Amino acid sequence: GGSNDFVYSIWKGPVIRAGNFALHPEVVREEVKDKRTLIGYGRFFISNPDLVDRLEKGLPLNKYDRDTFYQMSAHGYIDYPTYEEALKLGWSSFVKDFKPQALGDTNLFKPIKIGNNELLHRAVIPPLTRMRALHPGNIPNRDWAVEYYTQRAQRPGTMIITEGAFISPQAGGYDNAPGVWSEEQMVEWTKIFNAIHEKKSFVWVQLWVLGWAAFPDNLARDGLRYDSASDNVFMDAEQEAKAKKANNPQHSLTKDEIKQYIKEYVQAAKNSIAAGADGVEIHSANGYLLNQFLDPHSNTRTDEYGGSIENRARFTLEVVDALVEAIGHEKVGLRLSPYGVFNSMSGGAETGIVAQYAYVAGELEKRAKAGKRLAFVHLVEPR
Ligand SMILES: Cc1cc2nc3c(=O)[nH]c(=O)nc-3n(C[C@H](O)[C@H](O)[C@H](O)COP(=O)(O)O)c2cc1C
Repeated sequence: GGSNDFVYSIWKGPVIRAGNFALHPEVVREEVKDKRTLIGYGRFFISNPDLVDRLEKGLPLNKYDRDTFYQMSAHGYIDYPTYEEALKLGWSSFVKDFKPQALGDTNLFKPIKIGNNELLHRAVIPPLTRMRALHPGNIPNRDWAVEYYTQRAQRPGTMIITEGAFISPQAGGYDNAPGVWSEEQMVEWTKIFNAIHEKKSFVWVQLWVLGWAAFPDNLARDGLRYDSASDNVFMDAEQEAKAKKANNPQHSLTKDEIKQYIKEYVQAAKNSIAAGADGVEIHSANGYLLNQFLDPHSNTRTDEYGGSIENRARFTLEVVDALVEAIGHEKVGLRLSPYGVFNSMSGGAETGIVAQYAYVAGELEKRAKAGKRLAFVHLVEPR
């Protein structure tokens, strides 16, 4: 009882759908009929570095392991084999009861242009947190990350959206998540961007700000604030306990701090493109700071950044405008999850959510008509 099709009735640019598309090619085949729709594959791009070639010819794919997702290891990260490599290792099988289809005839493999990049296929690599960044310093993995991103840039002209990169330590909270603010991170990021560029593929950076999803103890350790939209609403009992235990209560953002966050967004974007990135994506989904401001359950502010649909979307659009005026509208994308209830979001329960995100896409399209259209709009499917 939910759909993201309304965005198509409002936003007239490229739309990147993501979620539960790997094991359902009969759905993708219907969804690619729309000429401006791209498909992202999450888990099976971790499980298969050559997933694109397996989607073109209808090859069987490999099983993904749930335990190797957020674990620090080379295992289940860069050890996944190609099709031929999976054949040379014998079998005693791959996936279970599954019927693959060849989408090489569909619209998935006809070229399209997003931003300054010329995609030869419409298979997108969504942002994926692997939790393998070096701590401390939030440095991307020097031993594995380069190889990891290089393996999935196998198909020429493959759009890659990197994992959530903290625009600032203040936007941090995860010790195993890579950053973008410091030069030490920018060296490794430059190496990765080059490694992807040499394979004739493209790389996009997801700008990440945890919000209330951050770990209060990790922030109190570095003398940072545990902040959100409102200070009277919390995630859960654990996040509530960790805040008072570590003597770091949930902080309500003021104007100055918001402007600071925006400045950090701009600096993060310019630093990203200085390292050789194709563009940046604003993560306003999955119950993080921007999404926290968007969602009425998390946003109870009475000031300029809350109280209404126009006010709750002011932050996201502020970041959008800032980045557009910074690096250009062709290097800026947006990530949204209307029906996502992750990190204590409303989702389908709130009857006004569709109106909120319709307002978002509306403002976006209005800016698009003005001559400044974003490269794409990333959507997370209901599940
Ligand atoms: C291990 C893992 C990490 C993820 N990390 C992020 C993330 O950092 N940022 C984001 O926007 N989405 C993230 N996602 C969500 C993906 O963008 C995508 O929606 C998800 O993989 C579901 O796609 P699928 O069911 O087709 O595999 C993550 C998903 C997984 C499984």
